[PDB]
Amino acid sequence: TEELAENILKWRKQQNEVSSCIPKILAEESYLYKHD
Amino acid sequence: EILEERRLEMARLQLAYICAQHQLIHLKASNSSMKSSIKWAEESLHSLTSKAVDKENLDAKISSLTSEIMKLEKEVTQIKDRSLPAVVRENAQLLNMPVVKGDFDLQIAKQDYYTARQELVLNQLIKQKASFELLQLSYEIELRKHRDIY
Amino acid sequence: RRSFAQVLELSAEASKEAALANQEVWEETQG
Amino acid sequence: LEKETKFQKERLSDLKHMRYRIKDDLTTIRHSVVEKQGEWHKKWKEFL
Amino acid sequence: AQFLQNLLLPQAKRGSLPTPHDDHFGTSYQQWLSSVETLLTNHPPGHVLAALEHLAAEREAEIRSLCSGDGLGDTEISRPQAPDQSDSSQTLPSMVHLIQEGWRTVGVLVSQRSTLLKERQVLTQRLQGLVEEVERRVLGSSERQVLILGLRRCCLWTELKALHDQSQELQDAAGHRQLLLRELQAKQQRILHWR
Repeated sequence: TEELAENILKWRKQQNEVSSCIPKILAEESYLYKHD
Repeated sequence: EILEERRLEMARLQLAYICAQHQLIHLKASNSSMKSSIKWAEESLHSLTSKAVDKENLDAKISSLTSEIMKLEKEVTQIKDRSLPAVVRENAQLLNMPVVKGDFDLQIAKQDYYTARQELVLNQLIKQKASFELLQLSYEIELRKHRDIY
Repeated sequence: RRSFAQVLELSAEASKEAALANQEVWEETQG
Repeated sequence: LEKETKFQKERLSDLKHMRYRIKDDLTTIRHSVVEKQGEWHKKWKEFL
Repeated sequence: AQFLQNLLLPQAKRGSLPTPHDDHFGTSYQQWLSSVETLLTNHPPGHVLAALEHLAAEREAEIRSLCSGDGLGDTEISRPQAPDQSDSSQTLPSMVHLIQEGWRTVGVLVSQRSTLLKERQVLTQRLQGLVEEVERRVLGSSERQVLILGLRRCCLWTELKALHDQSQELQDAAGHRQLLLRELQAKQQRILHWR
């Protein structure tokens, strides 16, 4: 029970940090595509 | 408040789904484009060592490539303004039927039971009316027999 | 039993938040 | 026996604590979700 | 009972034209009269009363058997279901749980997009180095113009093909959505006709 507790909270924090890190990756890719 | 929250929850599912598939569409189209760019750059870098284009042929292929670029660009422009977003908006607005099919099926599974049991009650009343009509008809036949023997 | 109930509810809400963040970032970068 | 009883009472205390803190995380996540959807709905209502 | 059922056959529920069953008013009545003639001639009214009491008890016990449906376990009494309704009682997810599974699908899409970031950023450098190698080779201005035009053409044709593929895939999704919607509206008219 508490094992699945830290499991679920680590998945939620992991996806949250991914959602917050998508901006920089997309900005870098878009500026690389927009630059010849 | 709970029904308003759940209707809002469905509307927020549509809110996300308005762009959620559109992101995948744009990402896959861009990825196909840059794979094709990689393959064309590779193929042409290999071909220019072997095949040399004449200057008149260079200008002729410039005209041919550009004339196909204008058609490809207008056909791509046709599929980025009111064709993709309307389709994904329709798909978002058609996110209701998982709820509606279950909500209809529960009540229909109850309604077949209602129809069967109410028809059973109707047939019970029909059988009772049949028995009462039989008994009254027997009484009338007895009365006719009494009058005829009289 | 109620713990599984709020685990599923928070899973739905966290995936909802991930969808919102991704949608917002796509509108930020792509436009 | 009294040792097991003290561990299960500490256990249920920890369970109620984790229930309350994941409830607080639910409230924070829902608040962020509500704000983001308000912003998106206003922006795309102006857009469309 | 057939006579009264023809009397109480619902006229609006009849899909065909309504049938005025005056032949059932007459011929079934004559057959009933013959049967009642045999019944009264062969039998006394006293055991007619006894058998009618027995059949009234039969009908009462027939209702009592359905009234006795509380023999099941009295734990969270809800969902009055059809007699032996187990196989068709699929666990349809509720108002929240369908949206839970939908958000699971969108989270899978989010993970797919996160992998798409790594894939796109890794394979971007291949095109970047390819165009840099185009710039590096000793080629004329017209040759590089043909190279740029062909690179853009190879972008646009396959991008247009992918746009068609994704648009038709989501239109097929909307078509499946409407194929589910037709059942919804048909069931709605079924409920209205039930009312």
